[PDB]
Amino acid sequence: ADRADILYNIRQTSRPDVIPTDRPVAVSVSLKFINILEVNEITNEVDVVFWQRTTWSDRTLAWDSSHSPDQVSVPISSLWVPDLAAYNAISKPEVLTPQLARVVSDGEVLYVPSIRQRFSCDVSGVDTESGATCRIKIGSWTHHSREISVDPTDDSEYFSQYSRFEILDVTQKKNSVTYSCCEAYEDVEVSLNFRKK
Amino acid sequence: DRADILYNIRQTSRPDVIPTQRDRPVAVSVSLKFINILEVNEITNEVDVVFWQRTTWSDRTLAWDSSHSPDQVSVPISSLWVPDLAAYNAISKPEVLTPQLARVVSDGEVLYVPSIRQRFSCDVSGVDTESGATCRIKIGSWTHHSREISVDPTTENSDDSEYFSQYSRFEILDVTQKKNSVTYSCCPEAYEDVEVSLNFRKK
Amino acid sequence: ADRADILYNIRQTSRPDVIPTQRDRPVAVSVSLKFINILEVNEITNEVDVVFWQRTTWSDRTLAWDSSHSPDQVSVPISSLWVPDLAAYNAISKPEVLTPQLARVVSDGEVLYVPSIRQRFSCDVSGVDTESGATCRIKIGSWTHHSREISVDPTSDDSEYFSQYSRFEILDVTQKKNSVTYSCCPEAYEDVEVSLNFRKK
Amino acid sequence: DRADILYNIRQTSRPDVIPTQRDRPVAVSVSLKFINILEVNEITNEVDVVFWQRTTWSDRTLAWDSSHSPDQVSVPISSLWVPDLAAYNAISKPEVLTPQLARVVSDGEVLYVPSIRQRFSCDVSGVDTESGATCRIKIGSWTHHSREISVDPTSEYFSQYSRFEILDVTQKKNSVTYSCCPEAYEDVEVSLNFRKKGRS
Amino acid sequence: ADRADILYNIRQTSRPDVIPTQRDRPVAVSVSLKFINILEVNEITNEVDVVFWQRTTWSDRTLAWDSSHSPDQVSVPISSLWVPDLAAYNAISKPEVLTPQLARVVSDGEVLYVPSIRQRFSCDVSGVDTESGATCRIKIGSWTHHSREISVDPDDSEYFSQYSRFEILDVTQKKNSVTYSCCPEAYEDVEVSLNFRKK
Ligand SMILES: C[C@@H](c1ccc(C(F)(F)F)nc1)[S@@](C)(=O)=NC#N
Ligand SMILES: C[C@@H](c1ccc(C(F)(F)F)nc1)[S@@](C)(=O)=NC#N
Ligand SMILES: C[C@@H](c1ccc(C(F)(F)F)nc1)[S@@](C)(=O)=NC#N
Ligand SMILES: C[C@H](c1ccc(C(F)(F)F)nc1)[S@](C)(=O)=NC#N
Ligand SMILES: C[C@H](c1ccc(C(F)(F)F)nc1)[S@](C)(=O)=NC#N
Repeated sequence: ADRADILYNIRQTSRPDVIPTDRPVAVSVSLKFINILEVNEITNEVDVVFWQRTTWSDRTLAWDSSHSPDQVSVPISSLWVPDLAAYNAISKPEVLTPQLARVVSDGEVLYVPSIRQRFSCDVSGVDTESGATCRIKIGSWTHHSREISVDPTDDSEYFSQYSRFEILDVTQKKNSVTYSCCEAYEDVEVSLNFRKK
Repeated sequence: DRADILYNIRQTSRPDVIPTQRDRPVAVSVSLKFINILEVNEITNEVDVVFWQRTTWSDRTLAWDSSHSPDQVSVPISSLWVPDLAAYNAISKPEVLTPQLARVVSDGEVLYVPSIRQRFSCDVSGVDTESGATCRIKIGSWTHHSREISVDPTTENSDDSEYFSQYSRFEILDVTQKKNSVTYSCCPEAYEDVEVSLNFRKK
Repeated sequence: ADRADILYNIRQTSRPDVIPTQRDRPVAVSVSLKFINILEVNEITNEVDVVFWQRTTWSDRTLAWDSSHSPDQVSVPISSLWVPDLAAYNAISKPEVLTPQLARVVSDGEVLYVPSIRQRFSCDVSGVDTESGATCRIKIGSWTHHSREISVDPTSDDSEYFSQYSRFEILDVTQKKNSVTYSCCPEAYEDVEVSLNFRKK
Repeated sequence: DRADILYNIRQTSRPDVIPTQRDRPVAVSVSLKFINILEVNEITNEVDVVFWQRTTWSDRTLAWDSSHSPDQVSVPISSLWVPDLAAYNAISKPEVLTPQLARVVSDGEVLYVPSIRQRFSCDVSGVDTESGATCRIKIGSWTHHSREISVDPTSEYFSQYSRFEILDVTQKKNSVTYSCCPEAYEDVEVSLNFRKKGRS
Repeated sequence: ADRADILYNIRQTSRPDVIPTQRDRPVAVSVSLKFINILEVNEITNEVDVVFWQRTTWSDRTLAWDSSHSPDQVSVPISSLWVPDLAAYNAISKPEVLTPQLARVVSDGEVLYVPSIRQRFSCDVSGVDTESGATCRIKIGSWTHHSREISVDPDDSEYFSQYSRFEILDVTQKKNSVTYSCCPEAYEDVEVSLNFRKK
């Protein structure tokens, strides 16, 4: 089996519109901040660029790689992808990078889109020594905690040295929203502690 | 399993056909949850808002026996009929910020809650006073009259503190959602709408 | 026949890319702009940004069905229909369609399409801040069908439709037919000239 | 009838294949009619213009016997091969303002006239003087060299409401070898001589 | 065989979503930027808007055809071909492709793709109004193919607009190979250093 056969077999068994679950699909999400482009302390809005490292398992994709490549890049339109959204986004995610994921032969998927997006978050203290804490909430838009679970995994490693801002700290913790409109939806709450240089 | 449910939904779903049951109007429920007010122009009477547009209706063609299978799935809206709702006083296209998936329940109930950013022409006078501005947003079927689609509010009366970001430079005083009817001189029939009154002011 | 059968039959006989001429008469298209809002006016650059309902009607007899025991009207996505290739000659932006792209088809073949459009125009903005106002002329016609294939006809002060929250008020809208020969082509192209007389409140 | 002509065009039309006949280049004619000059920045040397790009070529794969049938139809350009023309000094994507339909004549001649709004990098110096600015716009095939596509050139529709007036438009042909490739690429250079109507 | 037959056969054998590696060798992708314009420079935000032709070449032997009796090159829409998933790591906008998305395929399988791209970057704009100028570094490589699947290898002002407010002093292109914390394998990039200043 070569890469074409692996992609062909992924298309036979992949159901892009069907969650590949008695138990939730465990989605891992971790943000690497690349840039903070604009901050508005009057409107409490920030424009950021981040790599959204997203992993999950889909065992329907698995193949025997004893005599064949054990990983391929696949367009995400061929795969089920978690319907993750930033709950406090005030613009559409601008995906800056090719929309390809890596599929490993055991069914593990890795997707790392570079996203530019505007958020509503607390920008107070951005001009002080201890900085602002901007919380970004990412979770399934339409799958509750029994269908999708979300778990978090240096902070400045890929952060642009040319930003007007610097990162003091990033903490990623698991949370839960119930709204009366819609059971409980799990999210990762990413606390970006940043200040002006 | 979920694949069978999605497959069967695609066999019977007709995305371009209103799913009327015995020639009754399709009863669409619409309720806006304001999340943010981004820009307000008192000179041009224009507001830019983000809201969750909670939308429900029934399509019994979708129904399935869930006695031994999941009773709900997430389905891309391109696989479903969706009501052709428009904001009659919008001055921009609805920007949908979220994945375009609806929940289908096994009895045929559909729930769709897109997060939308949209600009409106509405009354911004009083925004910098204690009693605030009242911006009315009119949402209804663009092309289905009252005998094909009926539109009802969920919650009539609310202050939306459940949903509205306290990081906005605006605060919400009151949201009232009431049913209305427009007849235009284009057409003899009436189009039903929900009129959402957003009472808000600058902090 | 139910609504699904009507849509199915419309897709069998509808030819979206073929002008539905009957016995090589032109397709009679009716066009009427109902101004909803005037959003930006620049007296220096002579540019206006407006929102209008472009009320468009025509007949396509290929669509007709027997409605004696069935609904006599349906909403159809415009991608399933032939639609006239109308363009605003003096537009300086693409038409931004704000509304769902569905038309109503009546069982005799009459089609009604009313998109809400936001669009920028190059037109005469002089006098906008005076009592008699500006007169901004918008020219709409078929882009590629001459007068033997498409005829365009108008169907007012527009107080029914125009937002009282605009900074502008409408004094008058007049819609008049024209027929122009262009240097590319020997045939005449029909247009409606819409004269929007408006001023600052 | 028109439906049969469109049906036959869809049988033989290859939108992704240049319709060269034997070894011969497809002869593309391009001529710009300027409609508006909207924004001019003399500091950045950038202009925003609206023009009707009159484009003609032959595709004999489309040709049909019109002795008993209409000799012309409007066809969506997605059903046709269209030359891959690009403005080399454009700094924005062409905004096509008009329905994307071409006229096909029964002998295979195609006429396509999109109304385009586009921003260019060009010489705006002199715009506020009597002699005006000369903005050169360079258009040619992006991926077909001179043996596959040849390009030849050929105020009437200019808006009276522009802040600018047109003094002169000249179109000349050029043929350039670029360091990517051993073959020559043809372009038309359109020289728009224009000036501000006001004082400064 | 005519051009229609060549396109038809390319569609039979082309797998647009499958990297055309031969026997576990990386696909050798060649990338070289020709700068056309520097449009907007913000010295406060360290952001620049540039236009460049991204000259991109690789081999895909699945596309090869016998050209003894037929043209040996055609223009093909890139949606019919595998194209390397190149990304500019320090871009802060999507690439705006200004040109028709057609590549040239030679009968031996060589592909040439030269999109004209307008894109905004986060890079060092300090010194732009001085004699030695700013150095804006643009980092391009495969987003999802590591060094064993894709390798990337590299006259500056030749196509640069004389009407820009900026002039180019120097362009250097160097190869790099980076391991990122997601993944055990190395990703290749070209780092393009654009040294420019205000006229
Ligand atoms: C090199 C980048 C990357 C690697 C792998 C993938 C994939 F597996 F998801 F396809 N996407 C992007 S990077 C720099 O964004 N890795 C990190 N962190
Ligand atoms: C009337 C316009 C027109 C005519 C013909 C065509 C076509 F043949 F390309 F379809 N398009 C536009 S106009 C005025 O733009 N033609 C000229 N000049
Ligand atoms: C002439 C241009 C060109 C040539 C060839 C190709 C192709 F083969 F990739 F399709 N694209 C564009 S140019 C001027 O942009 N090449 C260079 N430099
Ligand atoms: C409000 C959001 C949501 C939940 C459920 C649905 C459903 F209709 F698809 F079921 N759509 C949207 S959510 C996940 O609670 N967001 C937040 N914050
Ligand atoms: C004008 C609006 C409407 C009515 C009918 C049609 C159709 F026939 F083309 F389908 N489209 C739009 S409406 C609903 O009256 N506007 C509001 N306000």
